[PDB]
Amino acid sequence: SLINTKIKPFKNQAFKNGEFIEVTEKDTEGRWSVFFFYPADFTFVCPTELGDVADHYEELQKLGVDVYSVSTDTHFTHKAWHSSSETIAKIKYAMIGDPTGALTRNFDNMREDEGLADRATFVVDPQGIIQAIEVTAEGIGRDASDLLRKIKAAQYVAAHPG
Amino acid sequence: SLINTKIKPFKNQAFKNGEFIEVTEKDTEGRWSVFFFYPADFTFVCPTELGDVADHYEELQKLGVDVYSVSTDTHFTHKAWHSSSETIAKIKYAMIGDPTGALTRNFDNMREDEGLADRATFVVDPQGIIQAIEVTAEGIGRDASDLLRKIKAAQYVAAHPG
Amino acid sequence: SLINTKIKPFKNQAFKNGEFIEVTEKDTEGRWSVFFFYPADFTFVCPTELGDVADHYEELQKLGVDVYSVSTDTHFTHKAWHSSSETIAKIKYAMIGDPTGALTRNFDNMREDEGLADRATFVVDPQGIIQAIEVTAEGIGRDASDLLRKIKAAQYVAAHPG
Amino acid sequence: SLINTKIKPFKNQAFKNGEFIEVTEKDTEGRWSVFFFYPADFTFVCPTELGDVADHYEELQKLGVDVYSVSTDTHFTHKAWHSSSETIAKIKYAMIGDPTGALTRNFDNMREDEGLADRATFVVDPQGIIQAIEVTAEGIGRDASDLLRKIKAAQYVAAHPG
Amino acid sequence: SLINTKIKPFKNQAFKNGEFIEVTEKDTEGRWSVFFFYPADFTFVCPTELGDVADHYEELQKLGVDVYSVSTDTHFTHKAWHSSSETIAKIKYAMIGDPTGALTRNFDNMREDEGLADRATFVVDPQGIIQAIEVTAEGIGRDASDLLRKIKAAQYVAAHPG
Amino acid sequence: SLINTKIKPFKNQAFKNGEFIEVTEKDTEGRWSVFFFYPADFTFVCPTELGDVADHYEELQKLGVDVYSVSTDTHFTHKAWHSSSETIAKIKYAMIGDPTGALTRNFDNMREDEGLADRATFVVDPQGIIQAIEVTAEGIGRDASDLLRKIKAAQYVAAHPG
Amino acid sequence: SLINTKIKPFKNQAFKNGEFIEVTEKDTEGRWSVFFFYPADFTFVCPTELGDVADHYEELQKLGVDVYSVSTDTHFTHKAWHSSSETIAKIKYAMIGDPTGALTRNFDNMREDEGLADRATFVVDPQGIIQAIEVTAEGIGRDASDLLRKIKAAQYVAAHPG
Amino acid sequence: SLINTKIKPFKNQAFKNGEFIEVTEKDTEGRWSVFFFYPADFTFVCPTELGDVADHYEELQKLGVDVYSVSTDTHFTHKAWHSSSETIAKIKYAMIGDPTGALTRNFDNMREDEGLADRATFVVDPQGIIQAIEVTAEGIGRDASDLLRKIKAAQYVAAHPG
Amino acid sequence: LINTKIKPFKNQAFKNGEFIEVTEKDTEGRWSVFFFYPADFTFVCPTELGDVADHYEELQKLGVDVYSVSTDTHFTHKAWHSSSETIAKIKYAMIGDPTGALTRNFDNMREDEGLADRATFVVDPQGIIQAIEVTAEGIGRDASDLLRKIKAAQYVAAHPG
Amino acid sequence: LINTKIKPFKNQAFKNGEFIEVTEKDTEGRWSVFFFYPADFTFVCPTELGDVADHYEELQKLGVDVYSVSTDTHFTHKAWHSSSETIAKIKYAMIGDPTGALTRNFDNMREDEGLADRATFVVDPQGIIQAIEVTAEGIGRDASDLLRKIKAAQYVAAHPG
Repeated sequence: SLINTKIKPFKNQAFKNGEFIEVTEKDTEGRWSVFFFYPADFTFVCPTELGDVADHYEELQKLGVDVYSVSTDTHFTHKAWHSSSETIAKIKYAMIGDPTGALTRNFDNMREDEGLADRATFVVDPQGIIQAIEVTAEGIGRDASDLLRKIKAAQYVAAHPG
Repeated sequence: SLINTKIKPFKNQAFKNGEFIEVTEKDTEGRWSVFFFYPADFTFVCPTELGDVADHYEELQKLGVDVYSVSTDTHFTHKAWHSSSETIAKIKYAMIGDPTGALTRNFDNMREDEGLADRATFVVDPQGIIQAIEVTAEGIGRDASDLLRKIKAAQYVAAHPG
Repeated sequence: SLINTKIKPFKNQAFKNGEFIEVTEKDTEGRWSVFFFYPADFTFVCPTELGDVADHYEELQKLGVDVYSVSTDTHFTHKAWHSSSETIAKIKYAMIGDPTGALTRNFDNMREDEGLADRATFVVDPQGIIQAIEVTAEGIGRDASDLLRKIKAAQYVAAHPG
Repeated sequence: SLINTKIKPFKNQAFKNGEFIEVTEKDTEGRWSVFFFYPADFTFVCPTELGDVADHYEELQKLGVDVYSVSTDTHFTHKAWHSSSETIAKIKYAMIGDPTGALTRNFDNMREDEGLADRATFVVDPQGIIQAIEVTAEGIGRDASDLLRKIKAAQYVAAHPG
Repeated sequence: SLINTKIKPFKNQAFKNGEFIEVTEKDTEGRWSVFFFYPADFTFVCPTELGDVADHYEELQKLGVDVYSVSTDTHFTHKAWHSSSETIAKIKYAMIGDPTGALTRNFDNMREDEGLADRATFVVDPQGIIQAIEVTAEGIGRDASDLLRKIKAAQYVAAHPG
Repeated sequence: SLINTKIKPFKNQAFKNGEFIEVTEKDTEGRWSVFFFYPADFTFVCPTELGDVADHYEELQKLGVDVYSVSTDTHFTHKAWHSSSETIAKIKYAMIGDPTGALTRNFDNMREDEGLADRATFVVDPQGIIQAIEVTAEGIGRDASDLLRKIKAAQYVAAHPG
Repeated sequence: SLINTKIKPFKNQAFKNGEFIEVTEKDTEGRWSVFFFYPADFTFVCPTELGDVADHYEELQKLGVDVYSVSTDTHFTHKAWHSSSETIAKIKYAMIGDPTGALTRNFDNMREDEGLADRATFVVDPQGIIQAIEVTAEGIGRDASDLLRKIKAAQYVAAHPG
Repeated sequence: SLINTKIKPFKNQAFKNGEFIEVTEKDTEGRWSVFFFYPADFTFVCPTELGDVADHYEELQKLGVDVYSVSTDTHFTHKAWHSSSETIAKIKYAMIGDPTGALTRNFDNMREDEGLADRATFVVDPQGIIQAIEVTAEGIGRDASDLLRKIKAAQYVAAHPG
Repeated sequence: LINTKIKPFKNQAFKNGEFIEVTEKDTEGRWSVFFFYPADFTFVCPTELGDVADHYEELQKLGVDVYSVSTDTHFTHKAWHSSSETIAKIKYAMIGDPTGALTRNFDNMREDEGLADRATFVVDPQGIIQAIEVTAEGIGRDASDLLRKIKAAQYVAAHPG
Repeated sequence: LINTKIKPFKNQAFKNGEFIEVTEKDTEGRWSVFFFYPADFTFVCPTELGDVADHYEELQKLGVDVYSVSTDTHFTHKAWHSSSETIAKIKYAMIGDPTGALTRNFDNMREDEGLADRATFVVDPQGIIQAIEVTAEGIGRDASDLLRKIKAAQYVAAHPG
């Protein structure tokens, strides 16, 4: 699958704490990154998954992990949504917009018939190698705590080969 | 160009004051239709172009003309925008979501670069034949009156062939 | 569509009050241009659409805008029409002949069925980028004022990007 | 070449004595037809060639020959030209318009780089078989009297095989 | 992705509590299934992941869940391993051999250059639809507890749409 | 058409007043040329057409015009015919044999199913440009007088552009 | 090689003692045939070859062997050559004319760059099978007596197989 | 047949008396090699074949003949099988593991629908040429003594050509 | 080609003084050994061919059959059989394959020489290739190892599992 | 193939007791007769081959050369030459063509039999095919008519026009 492969290049606008930033594969370099994809902003689904992440952001920032949530929504939408849902408001990590689906497709995570990304979370090590993958159907939640457990395990393994 | 061609079939989710509805080309047969494409919801630009159309919904509706505004945003976002923006709130016409970009592409009006539609308006007669096309860049705005003048001309030209 | 694309190179014969001239895309570089396509010369329809443009040549010329009307008629016919019709006589802008239909086809505006161009107008900025497209069927006419409004908007949008 | 081959189908609007008629291969059936192509109406070339034909029309109509002059000009133009040049005014035969070049191309007589027909005259017998062909460069005239001489010879041969 | 897609047909031999049986896609029809893939039998990594799952085999069984561990080893090798390791001896669920690697490739889970399946688990509903995916690199264990949670969650979402 | 196009390279053997020579496109460079094609030597049709041209061979010679009669017969056959017929014996111009049929096909003048050239004459200027074409079916003679007229006319138009 | 292959269908005009006839593969069915190809009529080379065959034609006809000399000249030229040469005059067998070159090509015997057939003789049996395929370059003659020997030899082998 | 062809490059892991090693075509260059393929480790069939080869391995090593038994099982399984079977235990030659199936396919010896190699032995000389390609179906055994005879015979022919 | 079914073929050949035709049908319902070699009448020793000769009466009693094959015609085999004493011992069909079709069916052609490689194929009653044996020049085939494979093949056919 | 230049080739063959290699170069600068036949050792009469034998000393005195060809190997030709009395008279090179390349160069292959058709080709010193003669079985080639064509070909080479 995509496991154990290096992420592909990319150029996306995002929303992070009030300001609009731009992101590329360059920023992922040397760092541990988590790409958290979800289908769409402003739906009626519980914004709970993204909240769990936000709730563990401080703990992740401590581990030296960057988080990018991704939807095929424009970064503009992320802004308006970040100031509507009280859950979303808690988000301090970058909220990437992928209206061209290019980032989503780089990760083979596009629901082609919907123009929306699937619920998938990727863990990329400092070298750009995808080390953990998780995808679920609408409705099956992703545990932010299991995500942490794996980020730690990944790093331990990166340092204790064999 | 698409001038004088029949519209390709489609099926998209829409927001029509309160209710989500499914629109297809089947809904357009028999009526005069107007497809008002635009870049995106929740942008910092002026929702003027869309609001103005609402200002004439009275007349248009009188003229047996329906209005389908289209963006590659999901109908979920349209709803959250409709009831979060003054001008957007005036809209009583169906607000189509085209996250797959298929409707947009049938109208050859996609910024493959951004994943957003361009500022374009289409007049479709009851037979589904495009009678008028209008496309402008960011900044040059569309004029609601000019649109109505055309629709009237279009309706008239139909009455007295050649 | 051709919106936001650069015009393809061309070389056609034209009539400009008295003189026959050769126009190319080289003539359009640096200026704002307007390509006014129409079906044919000597038709029993109303030369109104063309005459009106002349009515605004004053201003347009002020705005540093040139006008190239185009039909798949030869420049010979344009001359015989210019000095045989009142309204046509007001024309001080270059009248292009496109008997090969190449210019028309670069603008994807040909009725392959008839060998005549469709009622379409194009606004091209100094870089050769189409900024506004307008196409209507027989009967629905184009409005000279609306055209000027766009050109002004187009010129302005250029001045203060985004 | 095209000699001795049957003409291909066609549908063209024409101008004949004030009224606009339509022509097809059907009308050529059972009759002797002469397709007289020329480049363009309203030029500065001497309209003399078409005049010679007109001058012998009565004599040809007596022989049971139909004449169709053809230019890639619209039948509309033929009308306005028939009432401008005093020579053209003499024309009693149908003046076909071939703005789609389809008729011109059926006879392999299109100057593709110009969108105009070449100076060619074809003689089609009652069965649709091309029996005489003549093409000349701009400037070399066609003798209407030689055309007659050949139409007669054609018919004599049609009746005196071997 | 493979999320929300239907598992493909397959036919493999497996070892299940002392005996050899055949398993196909038809045995999963109507039940919930877990496809647990690992690289190889008899390696030196701790068989903790497969032990975890054995410990919960009763929970999953009460829940109408079938477990299938999969490696590209033969079923003969599984039978043997089931006797070497005390951990592997707890396993009561079916151990599928996949030497042809077809079942593994169906799940796009093959490390092609090693001919071994990656560490990936798939939760499949009674309709053969993949509702959850989990894949990790060597060293990053998979918790049988998190899998149970996700399974209950999937069973819940299938019986409480909203 | 072939009108106004350049003749192609060719190399054939010919009979010219008692001797055999070679003719190529290089012998036409710088001169006016007439390529007179006929179906076959020794048939029963009257050799009037080739006699006509012989009668005017002096006119054409004074005018700087070369005559080349062409058939798909060999040059040996031409030499012989030049003795059978009294008419053919008048011929002083070159008689080209074209058994390979290449010269004939260059002029797109081959009756493929008979392997004989059609009755066609080509007038070529000193630059190798075809200025006049004449083709007739069997029985319809070609007048050497009309050919002279056209030639003078061509020579005139080349030295009096307008 | 064409040895041992069935001759192909053909239809040519020929000159046989006084008049013109049509020969096809049908005429050869049931008989033994000699197809005698030669380059050209009226050349300067003595018709010894054709004459020797002529001398043995009574014998050949006894053996039930039909003869067809072939060249790319027309039957017209054969007639003229026949009634103008001592040797050719003796010929009482059909002289096929092959100006389209099809028959010559059927026997793959064309000198393409000359448009003339090569000096080749083919013996064809009643079933249409080529049994002797003597071919020689210019200058290397053929012997009628040797031809007769081969025909007798072939006729014998057909009577006494193996 | 692969007889008389050079073996292809490969790189596999193997189990050779106690530890794991890497074997490539390089290791075979300059030596005589026996590639002994078999379906699978731990199956129920007695390892008589592998054991007989083991019995004659001292003799084979005298003759300078290297042995590599191969199966699609991993080297891990070979180790476990080796230290768990009387017969397998005797083996002192390298036991190659071919889970990707590449080596097996190199020798076109794969039972594709089973993912297991067929029972085939290949004798390869110092230059890499296959000199004896014994292959048998399941049940049809192989004799080590006969293998030794062939190797001696092959070694002789290399010393005494022709 | 191991475990595949032989293809259809039609060649001329020789068998004890007379000419016959051999097709897959002759192998249909029978057991067979297709023994390919490069060429009749060469300076190389017909050892292999004489070898297979001796066990022929025995193979025949097993309903088993032998067909030697080369790209020489059947006519040449008849000549060789009545000239080389080793070859004269042959009582099995000597197939001629001048078009190379039979040889290529078994993917056993040296394209650069128009000759078949030294290769033995054991085909069961259902036409499946089981005991295949191919060796380079100078490496001999033990008419004894072949027989062992044939009996093994028959035993497995009769006693699966 | 009339009036075309022969192609390059490399085959093994026999010539008076020993083996040699023949290529187009051997024909380069020489005159040649390529005489194809179906097969050595068949029941058909080697009449044609014995025929060409007799004029060989004569052809040789004309710097002319003869190469008989079949898809049999050179080894088989050596056997046939030392077995058939007719064949024993042969002193010209007997080319072996088991791959069929030489035969196919001259477009003279019976693909369905892997054997060359009965066909004679006369090739001049520049390698151009002039006197080509091909006949079906039973129709003989007159070693006399061939010679006549060879001399005619030499005469024309020496005296154009």
